[PDB]
Amino acid sequence: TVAAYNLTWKSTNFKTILEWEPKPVNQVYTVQISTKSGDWKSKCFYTTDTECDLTDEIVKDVKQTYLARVFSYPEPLYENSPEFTPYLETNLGQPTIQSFEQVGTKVNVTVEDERTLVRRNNTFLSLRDVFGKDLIYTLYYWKSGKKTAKTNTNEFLIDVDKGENYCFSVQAVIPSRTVNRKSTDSPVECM
Amino acid sequence: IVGGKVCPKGECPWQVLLLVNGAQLCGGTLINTIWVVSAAHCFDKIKNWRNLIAVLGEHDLSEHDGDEQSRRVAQVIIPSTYVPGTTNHDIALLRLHQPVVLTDHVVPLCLPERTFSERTLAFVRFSLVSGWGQLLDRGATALELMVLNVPRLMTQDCLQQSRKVGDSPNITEYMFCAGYSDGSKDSCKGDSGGPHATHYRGTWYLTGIVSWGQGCATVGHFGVYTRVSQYIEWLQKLMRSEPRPGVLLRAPFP
Amino acid sequence: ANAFLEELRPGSLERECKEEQCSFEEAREIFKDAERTKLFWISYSDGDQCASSPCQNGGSCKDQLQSYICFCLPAFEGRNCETHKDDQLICVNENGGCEQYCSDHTGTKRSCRCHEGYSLLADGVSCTPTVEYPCGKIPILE
Ligand SMILES: CCCS(=O)(=O)N[C@@H](C(=O)N[C@@H](CCSC)C(=O)NCc1ccc(C(=N)N)cc1)[C@H](C)O
Ligand SMILES: *[C@@H]1O[C@H](CO)[C@@H](O)[C@H](O)[C@H]1O
Ligand SMILES: *[C@@H]1O[C@@H](C)[C@@H](O)[C@@H](O)[C@@H]1O
Ligand SMILES: [Ca+2]
Ligand SMILES: [Ca+2]
Ligand SMILES: [Ca+2]
Ligand SMILES: [Ca+2]
Ligand SMILES: [Ca+2]
Ligand SMILES: [Ca+2]
Ligand SMILES: [Ca+2]
Ligand SMILES: [Ca+2]
Ligand SMILES: [Ca+2]
Repeated sequence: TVAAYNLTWKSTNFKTILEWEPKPVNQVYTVQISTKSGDWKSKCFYTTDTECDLTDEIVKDVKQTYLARVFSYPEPLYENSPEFTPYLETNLGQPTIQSFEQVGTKVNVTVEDERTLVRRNNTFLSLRDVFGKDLIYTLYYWKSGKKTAKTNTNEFLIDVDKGENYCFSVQAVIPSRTVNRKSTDSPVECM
Repeated sequence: IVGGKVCPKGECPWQVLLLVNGAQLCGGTLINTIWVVSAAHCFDKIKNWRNLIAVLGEHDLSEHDGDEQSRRVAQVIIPSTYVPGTTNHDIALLRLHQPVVLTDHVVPLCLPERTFSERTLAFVRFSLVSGWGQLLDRGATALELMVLNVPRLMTQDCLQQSRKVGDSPNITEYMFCAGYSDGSKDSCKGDSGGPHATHYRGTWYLTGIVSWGQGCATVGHFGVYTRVSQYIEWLQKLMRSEPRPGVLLRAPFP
Repeated sequence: ANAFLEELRPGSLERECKEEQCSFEEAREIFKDAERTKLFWISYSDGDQCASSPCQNGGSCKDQLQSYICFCLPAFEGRNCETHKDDQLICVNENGGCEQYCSDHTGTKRSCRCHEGYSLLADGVSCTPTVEYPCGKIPILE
């Protein structure tokens, strides 16, 4: 048998999947995940895939730091994964502009508060529910010269020259972050 | 024990105190009213085999009370593969001359089935190690029973996290590391033979025996305990066996 | 798209990319600028990865750039919600929910057991003491 390698974390909006190599040949795998002081919990028992969904385990506390390891079967051979702190590292999904109404010389741009995989009281918490004040939205717009706006909520109230048309784009952003601080630019919408 | 705390009288009821010629020798673990599990190296320099005593329900070596029960050790069974002075197969099964009385202060630790211990208990992060051993590396021993909660490590991690010491003992499949490498908490010499008890869903089980390690709470090193799971069958067979003439007995392993 | 003579008409996002599929060139004729055109094209042309209906067992698909995310129902998990949480009643999985011992069984379900001095309750997973001082229990705390 061969120990797994290149263990990587694929997480977006808390949908966290651990991947590795190589493509199993006469060997199956079993993953274990835990917090530094917690017990080890097994997942994806004797799977032949080179991935394992750990979303249900990590959403129990997104601010914890998890370690996972992939066991190999023909103590068993294994390989540890990088530590993973959901709250600090999960990528922000692509935003979606929910709408924008004009009011004379101003335009209110609303950013749809997308949902995450974090279950809470039989429901899915939004991006806002989880990050609260740590999440802001930035706006990249132009008179259909660049322009930008920022908001600590899900809406932008900006000034616009009456008559001319505008195009918008937004990015979810967690300023405090060091890595993965911004999501990809949302699709463009024009008034 | 280094970096631990006093085990409140009665909360470490399976702890055994082993004496030789009336002197403190090692720790042990009661697993039933007649048998005690300890470490084989605790007997490397024994000469008066008829002078081994096991004390149950102990707590404070400076004050006697009615919870103490003494029993002559009628037999010390060590694996045939064990070599005095070396680390492998550091286990011993002791038969008491007369059963001890189970009470609120004297209770046996459960000996688990092999697979249960391997597939479940082995992944329970924390476990308790205890004894009247040294409180500091090279320091003096404890008057009151001490206990410490230590985290378990798979050998690959232990090796990777332990700084290579010139020609140090291999951590075999009959061992496992547990403790901290920051030099603050670990068991020690005087705790040898003592239990490494794991708590699982309301019941405590025997998963290890204090065996060896680089000094006591040495930076870059972990404590090493005998992996009891590898001896379940060996122990059960002996406990159903007839007593032998002499005290010392070497039983084949496997 | 381009029909006979329509190109004589000025650009129109609605008429060309909204009410129709528009090539990169047509998009470029509406936005003009290079970056503006690109910022629009990455999403517009990305396609909907959720079109395959990948999220199984009643899951919900959320489209993303060249990928997706499945939101599963409580009793499911996995990238596509393919994993049945109720189909993991094996010993290695949390000791099969057994309080003490667990024994796997090919075909049938796993069976739980107990250590001497205890007995399996009618629930099939719990163990209770059959003696005054069972092993692994601390009297002054019970
Ligand atoms: C006290 C440390 C002595 S030492 O020289 O640093 N380490 C040796 C040792 O443990 N020897 C054994 C005896 C021969 S091998 C079974 C021993 O002392 N065992 C007692 C013991 C118990 C616990 C710990 C610990 N957790 N640090 C250390 C030693 C080993 C074999 O190198
Ligand atoms: C639906 O489309 C996505 C595109 O990535 C593919 O990954 C799925 O397998 C398919 O069902
Ligand atoms: C999308 O989310 C999943 C979990 C289910 O609740 C679906 O009914 C919903 O549309
Ligand atoms: Ca005393
Ligand atoms: Ca057209
Ligand atoms: Ca056209
Ligand atoms: Ca229209
Ligand atoms: Ca048309
Ligand atoms: Ca053109
Ligand atoms: Ca055109
Ligand atoms: Ca054209
Ligand atoms: Ca897409």
